[PDB]
Amino acid sequence: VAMNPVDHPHGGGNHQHIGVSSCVPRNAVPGQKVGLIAARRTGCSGGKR
Amino acid sequence: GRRIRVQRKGAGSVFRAHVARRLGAAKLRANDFAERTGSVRGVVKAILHD
Amino acid sequence: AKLKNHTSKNQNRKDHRNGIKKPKKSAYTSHKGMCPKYLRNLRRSRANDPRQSLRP
Amino acid sequence: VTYPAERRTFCKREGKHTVHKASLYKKGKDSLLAQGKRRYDRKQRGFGGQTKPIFRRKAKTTKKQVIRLTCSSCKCQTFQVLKRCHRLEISRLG
RNA sequence: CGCGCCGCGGCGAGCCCGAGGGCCCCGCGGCGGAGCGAGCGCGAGACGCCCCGGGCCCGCCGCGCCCCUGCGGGCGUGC
RNA sequence: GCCCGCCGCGGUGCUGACGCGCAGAUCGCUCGUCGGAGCCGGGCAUGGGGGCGAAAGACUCAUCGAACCGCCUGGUAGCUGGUUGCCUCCGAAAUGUCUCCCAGGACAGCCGCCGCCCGCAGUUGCGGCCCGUAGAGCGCUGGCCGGCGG
RNA sequence: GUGGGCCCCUCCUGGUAAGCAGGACGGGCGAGGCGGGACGAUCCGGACGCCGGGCCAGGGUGCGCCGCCGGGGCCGGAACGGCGUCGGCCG
RNA sequence: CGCGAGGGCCGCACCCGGCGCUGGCGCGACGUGAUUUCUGCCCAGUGCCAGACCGUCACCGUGAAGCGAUCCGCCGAAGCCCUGGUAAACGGCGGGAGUAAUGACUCUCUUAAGGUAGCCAAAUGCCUCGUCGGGCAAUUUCCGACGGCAUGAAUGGAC
RNA sequence: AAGACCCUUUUGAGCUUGACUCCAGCCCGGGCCUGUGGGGCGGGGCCGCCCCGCUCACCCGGUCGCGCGGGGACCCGCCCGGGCGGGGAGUUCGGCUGGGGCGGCGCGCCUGCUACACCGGACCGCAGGCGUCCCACGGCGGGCUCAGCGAGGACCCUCCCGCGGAGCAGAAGGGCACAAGCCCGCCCGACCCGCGCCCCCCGUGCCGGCGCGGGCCGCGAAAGCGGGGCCUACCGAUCCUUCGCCGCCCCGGCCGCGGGCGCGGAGGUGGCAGAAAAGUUACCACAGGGAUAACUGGCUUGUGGCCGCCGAGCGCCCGCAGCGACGCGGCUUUUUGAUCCUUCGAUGUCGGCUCUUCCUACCGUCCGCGCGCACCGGCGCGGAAGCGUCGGAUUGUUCACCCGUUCAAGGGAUCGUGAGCUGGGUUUAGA
RNA sequence: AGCGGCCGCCACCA
Ligand SMILES: [K+]
Ligand SMILES: [K+]
Ligand SMILES: [K+]
Ligand SMILES: [K+]
Ligand SMILES: [K+]
Ligand SMILES: [K+]
Ligand SMILES: [K+]
Ligand SMILES: [K+]
Ligand SMILES: [K+]
Ligand SMILES: [K+]
Ligand SMILES: [K+]
Ligand SMILES: [K+]
Ligand SMILES: [K+]
Ligand SMILES: [K+]
Ligand SMILES: [K+]
Ligand SMILES: [K+]
Ligand SMILES: [K+]
Ligand SMILES: [K+]
Ligand SMILES: [K+]
Ligand SMILES: [K+]
Ligand SMILES: [K+]
Ligand SMILES: [K+]
Ligand SMILES: [K+]
Ligand SMILES: [K+]
Ligand SMILES: [K+]
Ligand SMILES: [K+]
Ligand SMILES: [K+]
Ligand SMILES: [K+]
Ligand SMILES: [K+]
Ligand SMILES: [K+]
Ligand SMILES: [K+]
Ligand SMILES: [K+]
Ligand SMILES: [K+]
Ligand SMILES: [K+]
Ligand SMILES: [K+]
Ligand SMILES: [K+]
Ligand SMILES: [K+]
Ligand SMILES: [K+]
Ligand SMILES: [K+]
Ligand SMILES: [K+]
Ligand SMILES: [K+]
Ligand SMILES: [K+]
Ligand SMILES: [K+]
Ligand SMILES: [K+]
Ligand SMILES: [K+]
Ligand SMILES: [K+]
Ligand SMILES: [K+]
Ligand SMILES: [K+]
Ligand SMILES: [K+]
Ligand SMILES: [K+]
Ligand SMILES: [K+]
Ligand SMILES: [K+]
Ligand SMILES: [K+]
Ligand SMILES: [K+]
Ligand SMILES: [K+]
Ligand SMILES: [K+]
Ligand SMILES: [K+]
Ligand SMILES: [K+]
Ligand SMILES: [K+]
Ligand SMILES: [K+]
Ligand SMILES: [K+]
Ligand SMILES: [K+]
Ligand SMILES: [K+]
Ligand SMILES: [K+]
Ligand SMILES: [Mg+2]
Ligand SMILES: [Mg+2]
Ligand SMILES: [Mg+2]
Ligand SMILES: [Mg+2]
Ligand SMILES: [Mg+2]
Ligand SMILES: [Mg+2]
Ligand SMILES: [Mg+2]
Ligand SMILES: [Mg+2]
Ligand SMILES: [Mg+2]
Ligand SMILES: [Mg+2]
Ligand SMILES: [Mg+2]
Ligand SMILES: [Mg+2]
Ligand SMILES: [Mg+2]
Ligand SMILES: [Mg+2]
Ligand SMILES: [Mg+2]
Ligand SMILES: [Mg+2]
Ligand SMILES: [Mg+2]
Ligand SMILES: [Mg+2]
Ligand SMILES: [Mg+2]
Ligand SMILES: [Mg+2]
Ligand SMILES: [Mg+2]
Ligand SMILES: [Mg+2]
Ligand SMILES: [Mg+2]
Ligand SMILES: [Mg+2]
Ligand SMILES: [Mg+2]
Ligand SMILES: [Mg+2]
Ligand SMILES: [Mg+2]
Ligand SMILES: [Mg+2]
Ligand SMILES: [Mg+2]
Ligand SMILES: [Mg+2]
Ligand SMILES: [Mg+2]
Ligand SMILES: [Mg+2]
Ligand SMILES: [Mg+2]
Ligand SMILES: [Mg+2]
Ligand SMILES: [Mg+2]
Ligand SMILES: [Mg+2]
Ligand SMILES: [Mg+2]
Ligand SMILES: [Mg+2]
Ligand SMILES: [Mg+2]
Repeated sequence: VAMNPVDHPHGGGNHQHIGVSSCVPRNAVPGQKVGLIAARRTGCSGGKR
Repeated sequence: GRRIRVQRKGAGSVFRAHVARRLGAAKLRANDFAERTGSVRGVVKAILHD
Repeated sequence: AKLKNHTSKNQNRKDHRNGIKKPKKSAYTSHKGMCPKYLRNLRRSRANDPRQSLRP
Repeated sequence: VTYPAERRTFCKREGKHTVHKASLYKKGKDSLLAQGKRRYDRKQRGFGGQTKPIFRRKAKTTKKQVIRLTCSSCKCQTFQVLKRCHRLEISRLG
C-alpha cells in the first residue's frame, strides 16, 4: 500500500488502503497472488482447541 | 504495470542465498552393509557454528 | 462555437442572373399520366386512317 | 387486438375468394448449411476474436405480427401483416 | 499508370511500329461490328438533311386465339 | 544503533553570492551525523515493458510515467507556415439537402471556357381568379369596471 | 473557386439593456479608385484606359485653407422649475 | 494466511532453474507500527473457503432413424447453482412524536447491525471570527472547557 | 519558449476496472504413449462403468554402483475438449451547446402561434403532442337525431322549441345534420396483378397520401360506394437469416438428396440516409485555436452607489428647522453581473511595502446664509481640493473588529506600481 | 432461445 499502482496490486489511492478484499483464490496467476492466499478464515479469535 | 517483487526473486541474481564460508550440507551417515547387519562407531571431533 | 443557421439574403439575385428558365415546349404535350383507355383508342384510330397510317 | 378465426379472401391458386384459416407466423431455426452461415463459420476460425459486428442499441419494444392464411379448398398460403401492437390473439371458432 | 471529356492527323465496317522474325520490310490477340435476360436462352427495319418528339420492332414479365415435329411453333394484346 | 566535537560523509537556513557563471547545480557563512542499518577503493553479478528500488514513479553514463543507436521512414495529418515573369479579356461565394456532420466534404446554385442550332422581358396598361396582415370591432372563443328596471 | 460573412434602410423575436444574440424585401463593403463627412472597410455624391479644354454633384465659402455677397426675422440629456427676451390664443 | 517435499511460492520459448549447503524455533505472502491501557456491534452485499451431487454444464463414447452427408436421444469432469463457515477480509455501524426550561420515560416506523469505550470547532466543524473562561490597553491567532456538514477503535482508539 | 491553463482534432500515451474483443499460465476430462493377470456392479438382447494384484515399459532416491531401495501401468509428455484468468495485449469511450461540464433533447415526425394577407423564412423561441389503441371502435344499406332550456308527471316517462351550443379513440386546428354522429341487418375493398403523380426536395431516397388499367368480391330495389378507423403525426437501406409462390442452374453425362438464383414479406438500426465500444491523469502530453473560457480594456447598467421632482404624513401647535411613505425622472462606472470585439509562435496573474500625481460626490480647518440658533454644543445649505486625515492588537487578507491619540472623508492612474522588492495567499511535481 | 422447476445455469454476425 506504500507503492504506486504500477508496482503492486495494492498501490495507489488518495488514502493508503487496499480497496478490495485481500483474500485471493488458489488459482490466481503469478503477479496476482498477493495478500492472503486461499484463506479458510481470518481475524483474531480464541476458542481453538 | 511492471514485474512485482515476488516475481523478481525467482530469477536468482541478488536473491540467491549467502553460502560463502558455510561448513557444508548436514546429513545422516549413509546406510551401508555394516550398518544393516550391525553397528559402526564414530567419535565426536568438534561442535561448530554454521 | 456557433455559426449562422439560415439566410436567403442573396438567393433571389442568384435566381435571376441567368433569367428565369422555362420548361421545354414538348413537356406540355407529354402523354405521361393520361388515361390508357384514351391512349389506346388514339393509336387504333390513326393506324386505320390511310392519310395517317404508317404501316408498310 | 383480436383477429378472426376464419376469413374469406382471394386465393391465387384458384383465382377467386375462398375461406382461409388463421395462424401465427414464426421465424424458423437457422440452418447450418446456408451460405452466409458457412462464410461466417470459416471467418471465425483461428486467432483474432470477433470478426463481425454485434448489435447492441435496441429501441423498439414491438414487432410486426403476421398472420398465415391457409386456404381451405386447396392449401395455398397467404400472409397478412398487422400494425404494431402489444397483444394479439386469434379467435377460436371453426 | 488508370478513368472521363475536348481538339487535331491517318485510315474507315473496319482498325492496329504485340511479342518476335528478316528511322526500312513482315508480324496474333484485342477493340469495334447486337442487344437484352439471374438463368434455361431468345434476338432487332417503318418512317426521318440535322436536332426534338411521335409511331413501330428485339429481350425480360404477364396474358386471347389457332397448330405441325408439342410445357414446342405461329398470330395477337398490356404496363 | 549514548552525548559534545576534527577529518570524512551529507546538504538545513540566509528564500545570501552567482544567475551574458569559476560552474549545463558552483561558492560563503550557518547547519545534520561522526563506533553504527557507518564511510571509501578495486574485482564481480543483474539489460529495456526488462533490471534495480528503507517506495520519491526514484535510478539505469547531462537521457526515464519506459534508455541509447541504425533501419522500417521522405511514417500519416480534415491542422499551422511558404509556394518565383508581363500585358489583355471575363468574373464569384460566404446559401439549400445529406453526412460520427459542426475548423472537412458530396450533390444543387453562382462563374469561366469550348461550342452547336433557328420571337424575348425582375416593366406599365387592360381583363379574370387567390390571400386574412395593418386598421376596425365585441357577433364567436375568452377576459373585464359599474349604473338603472323587473 | 465558394459552402466562418458583415454593415445600412425599412419590418420583427428573446433580453433592463448592449458596438448583445437570432430572422425578412432591396442595397452596399467584401472584391469599388476619386471628392466631401477634421479624423473611420460600409454614411453623402459619383463607380475607374493615358492626356488637353469646358461644365458642375455632394459639401461648403473670417485666417489656417481652394471659394460670398445682398435681404427679412431671432439671439449629449429627463421629470420639473424661470416677473430673461420676442411673438401669439382665450376670456 | 499458505505449505510436511510425489509439496508450496516464483523463474522460464524449449531443455532446464531460484528459495535450497534449506525442513515448521523453517520458508514464503500480507497488514498494523516501541512502551502503558485497550481493541465493541454487523456474514444481508462483495471476496475467500469446505461438503453435497439438485438443476445446468464439453469433446469423447453409445442407442434409434437414414442411400449417405447428417438429424434426434442417452451418458455427464471441473465450474456455477445449493448447504454451511469466516470482519487484526473489503467494508458498514437511525428516524418521528410526546413526557417530571431539560427529558430519566413512553408509543411508533424501521436495519445485516443501528457507533460501544474513548477523543474533539483537532493537521478532521459547513454554518464559523461557534459559546464561555484564561492571558493582552486592545487578539479571525493560542491554551482550557462545552458537544460531531462528515470523530471512533491493528482504516487501529486513547495516553 | 510555435501557452504547460481552457477548448477543438474522428492526434497520443501512463494508470484503472462491472468497457469491448482476446492471450499466457493454471485446474479438469477422454484418448495415444501401454504390459501381464484376477474380480464386482449395472444395463441391452454384447455394451458401459468401477475395484486390486504382479513387473517388464516409464519415473524417483542411495552408492566411489563395497556387498541397496521406493513407486508403477497410474503419473508425467503429447492431441482434442470445457472452466478460471486486468497477470498481460490491442482498441473504444457520440453530437448539439451565447466556452466546456452538470442539466435538457427542434438528433426522426405532428398541430396552433412567432411570420409582417402567394410560397418560403432563424433561435437551448411560446403552448403542447407521437413510438400506441380497435374483427370493430372497420365496409355498405336503411332508419333516426344530438347537447340542452322551458313546462308537466306515484314514493325514468311526455310534449314543445332546438345551426350543433353533443358526438366523431388519444395534441391542436379544420370538417360534418333525412350526416361523417346513434341504432339495426348483412358482410371482410384492413384483398390480387401492373403503373403513374403530390408533399418534403438536389426536384434522390424514406414515411404518408392521391389518381388509374385489369382480376375477384361485399352491401344495396337500383344509381352508386368500398385498397381500414373524416382530414393534417403514429416509423426503417446494403450484407445476412427466415418463410411463401412459379420455375430455372449445379458447366463430361444421367437419377435421388442437398445447395444456389429471379419475385415478395418478416427479424433493425429512436444518435431515426442506419460504426460493434467504459473510466482516470495534480505524472503527462501533440497539432492547432483569440472561430472559445480564466485576468486588463471596450459597449451595457439589471444589481451596487449617488442626486432630483411631488407632498400622505411625522415634528405640543405647525406639510417643507429637520424629516418624508405611495409613486415618478435622471446620473456614475470606485460593486457584481450580461456579452465575447482585441490578445493563446505568452501584455508576468492577489496583497503589502515604497513613491508620485490626479478627481470632488467636502470629514476637520476658511468665507457667507438658515434653525424647533439664549450661551455652550449640535444640525441643514452654497462657494471652496491649500494643508490635514495618524500609532497599535488578531487576520495573507482588500474588508472587517476593537484599544489609543490633535478623535481621523471617499475615489482614480493596465482592479497605478514584480528586469523595484517581498512571496504570506492563490497556482505543478512530496505528504 | 435452450433446458429444468416467476426462479436458477447456459447460449449470442441482420
Ligand atoms: K490502493
Ligand atoms: K508486468
Ligand atoms: K510489464
Ligand atoms: K506482472
Ligand atoms: K521490475
Ligand atoms: K442462403
Ligand atoms: K476468431
Ligand atoms: K429474367
Ligand atoms: K563535520
Ligand atoms: K546581499
Ligand atoms: K555547491
Ligand atoms: K558521538
Ligand atoms: K535477474
Ligand atoms: K543489467
Ligand atoms: K523499458
Ligand atoms: K527504447
Ligand atoms: K536513426
Ligand atoms: K529495420
Ligand atoms: K491528423
Ligand atoms: K494535425
Ligand atoms: K514552416
Ligand atoms: K467521434
Ligand atoms: K457541413
Ligand atoms: K474537419
Ligand atoms: K467543392
Ligand atoms: K366578445
Ligand atoms: K436578462
Ligand atoms: K460591389
Ligand atoms: K418664454
Ligand atoms: K488487516
Ligand atoms: K512488521
Ligand atoms: K496501542
Ligand atoms: K457480510
Ligand atoms: K454467511
Ligand atoms: K459473506
Ligand atoms: K460518541
Ligand atoms: K483547544
Ligand atoms: K469510520
Ligand atoms: K496550446
Ligand atoms: K495547452
Ligand atoms: K477555451
Ligand atoms: K490543453
Ligand atoms: K491531429
Ligand atoms: K487521440
Ligand atoms: K502519458
Ligand atoms: K507516458
Ligand atoms: K494500465
Ligand atoms: K485479465
Ligand atoms: K486505453
Ligand atoms: K430542387
Ligand atoms: K408524413
Ligand atoms: K385497381
Ligand atoms: K435489410
Ligand atoms: K429474403
Ligand atoms: K502546436
Ligand atoms: K479553432
Ligand atoms: K479567427
Ligand atoms: K473574429
Ligand atoms: K450607463
Ligand atoms: K475573446
Ligand atoms: K474577452
Ligand atoms: K493568451
Ligand atoms: K503580443
Ligand atoms: K476642504
Ligand atoms: Mg508515494
Ligand atoms: Mg495492476
Ligand atoms: Mg436563372
Ligand atoms: Mg385456394
Ligand atoms: Mg551516536
Ligand atoms: Mg552527536
Ligand atoms: Mg537564493
Ligand atoms: Mg517513426
Ligand atoms: Mg515525418
Ligand atoms: Mg466586367
Ligand atoms: Mg456560412
Ligand atoms: Mg452514420
Ligand atoms: Mg451514424
Ligand atoms: Mg455583432
Ligand atoms: Mg475574404
Ligand atoms: Mg480626408
Ligand atoms: Mg482665402
Ligand atoms: Mg501505517
Ligand atoms: Mg475491529
Ligand atoms: Mg478514520
Ligand atoms: Mg500554440
Ligand atoms: Mg507547444
Ligand atoms: Mg470529424
Ligand atoms: Mg490513446
Ligand atoms: Mg492510455
Ligand atoms: Mg489494458
Ligand atoms: Mg462538442
Ligand atoms: Mg384515409
Ligand atoms: Mg441521420
Ligand atoms: Mg506522484
Ligand atoms: Mg473573439
Ligand atoms: Mg444603475
Ligand atoms: Mg471569441
Ligand atoms: Mg514577456
Ligand atoms: Mg512588460
Ligand atoms: Mg494592478
Ligand atoms: Mg515595471
Ligand atoms: Mg520579478
Ligand atoms: Mg502539491
